[PDB]
Amino acid sequence: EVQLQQSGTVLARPGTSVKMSCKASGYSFTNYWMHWVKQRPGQGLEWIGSIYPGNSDTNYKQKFKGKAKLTAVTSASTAYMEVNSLTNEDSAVYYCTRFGNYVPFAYWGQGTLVTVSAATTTAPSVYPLVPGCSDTSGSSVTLGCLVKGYFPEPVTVKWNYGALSSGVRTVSSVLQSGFYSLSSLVTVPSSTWPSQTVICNVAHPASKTELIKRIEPRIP
Amino acid sequence: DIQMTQTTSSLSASLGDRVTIGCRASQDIGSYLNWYQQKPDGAVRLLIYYTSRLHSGVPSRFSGSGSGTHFSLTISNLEQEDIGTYFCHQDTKPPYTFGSGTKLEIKRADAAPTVSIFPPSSEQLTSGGASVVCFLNNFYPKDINVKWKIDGSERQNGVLNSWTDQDSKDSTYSMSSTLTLTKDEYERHNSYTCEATHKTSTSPIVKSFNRNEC
Ligand SMILES: CO[C@H]1O[C@H](CO[C@H]2O[C@H](CO[C@H]3O[C@H](CO)[C@@H](O)[C@@H]3O[C@@H]3O[C@H](CO)[C@@H](O)[C@@H]3O)[C@@H](O)[C@@H]2O)[C@@H](O)[C@@H]1O
Repeated sequence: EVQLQQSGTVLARPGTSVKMSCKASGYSFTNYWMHWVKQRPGQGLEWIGSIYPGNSDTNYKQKFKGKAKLTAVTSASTAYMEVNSLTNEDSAVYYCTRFGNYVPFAYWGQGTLVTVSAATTTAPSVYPLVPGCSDTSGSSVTLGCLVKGYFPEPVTVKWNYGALSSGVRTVSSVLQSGFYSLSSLVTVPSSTWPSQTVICNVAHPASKTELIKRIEPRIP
Repeated sequence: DIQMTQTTSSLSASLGDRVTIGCRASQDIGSYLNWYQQKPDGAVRLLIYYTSRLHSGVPSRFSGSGSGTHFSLTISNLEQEDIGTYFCHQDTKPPYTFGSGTKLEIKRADAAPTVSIFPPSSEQLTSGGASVVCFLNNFYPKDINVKWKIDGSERQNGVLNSWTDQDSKDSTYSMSSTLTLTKDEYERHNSYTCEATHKTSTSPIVKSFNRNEC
């Protein structure tokens, strides 16, 4: 019923501004306060402010006055937040969330990731993870894809366009020397691979890239 | 403002056990204290509001208590689905404030890792790079050490370690250790070895390959 749909990830240079959106559906947009909450890694949750779309009344944590600006457009059933003078401290996941009635934050957006950086977008390089020339037995093979050298976050990995989900292990991204890397592995019955296309699907929203990597046995 | 302090940043507990997650307020907030659960995909869900009232689809296993300054979320009997990070939230009036969260892990029976090693692909090599991957699969506890040996010599530099989130179904972890080299550096050596030390065994599980192919 109630859904809060937030805009996609954004990369912004320090000193500039970002404006993110939160489209509300399944209830009367103008009759509930919309709140915004900031989540910085290992820094908990911080309340920014709220808006009542019916009359455009706003409140703010003192800190965010003149830093974050809340607006709403009724015809669009959409809440907006514009954050200016961006610093590293502004890199976070931002959530929109609905308050009331007789409950607090009952409904949450999925979050919008903001990366403040002077660095440009870099698509990942993907390399297959293939066992060494026949040296292990034997019923379950582990395959994978190494995802290297991308910026900013996030990357998502899936297998056989999402049809393969059992036995999939995707480790957390790591940051090194300005770039991110991760690896995803899948453990599948020996009769499946190399018999059937085991493909990893690598998506990098910031660069708008959708990559495939076929997992094929090594050259004899 | 009102500072919300959570008792601990992380908690580990066995299935079936009673689990409490605590929160303290810097001033009396009466009953205006809420509990949200956040899953690894970032999804946030209200569990308890107004100190003690359960919200949508929340199991009867959950309850809340509060004195006005000290609060707790209690799980009567821990279940698999309860993995996540739990945050408290006071909403007496603006400005609202939150605790910094408690990450809840399931304590599982000890399980040894299954180890796999991956030589670089021809695709990477032709581009001038060489990554070697050691994969440790389906183990508990999370704590695990991976040692790389190149031509028998320990290598620490250029190694990057990372874990999965705890498995939502069976509570195990997996992790990869990636050793990054140039192709030229890679081709200057023969033996590539990772040794995984885990509390399940006093002896490490060792996986090796030779660049000259066995
Ligand atoms: C049972 O305890 C839970 O119920 C509390 C929420 O109950 C209120 O929800 C209804 C809506 O209230 C919002 O609208 C009111 C009029 O504008 C404002 O008082 C409430 O808005 C919040 O206050 C700030 C404005 O002062 C605004 O930023 C916030 O959205 C109201 O009928 C019920 O009283 C919940 O806190 C307890 O968990």
